[PDB]
Amino acid sequence: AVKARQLAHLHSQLTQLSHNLATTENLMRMTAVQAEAMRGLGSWHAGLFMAASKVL
Amino acid sequence: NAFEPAFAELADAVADLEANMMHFQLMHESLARFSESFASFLYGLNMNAFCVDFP
Repeated sequence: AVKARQLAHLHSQLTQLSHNLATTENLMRMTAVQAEAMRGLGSWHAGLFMAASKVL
Repeated sequence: NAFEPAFAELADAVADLEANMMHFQLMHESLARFSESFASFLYGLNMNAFCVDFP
């Protein structure tokens, strides 16, 4: 009973650990790429409006 | 009486003129639509810049 609960905790930990690490690594790398994409995107549009201001 | 084939040549020339003029009319209309889209585009762009000119 005692160790059954110990390993129940351990199995839950490790199971959800694998899940969380998958979530973590994959989506983090993905979002980092997404972040730099959005960075360059917004910067380009910012400069677009800058040139519009100079056009005025 | 004297310019029968000459007038036939004129008919051919005016036919070519009609072709070129139709292409001019069409292409000018195409460019008109083009220019109008880009004009309204940049117009509204200026309007946004004219209203909220950034620092």
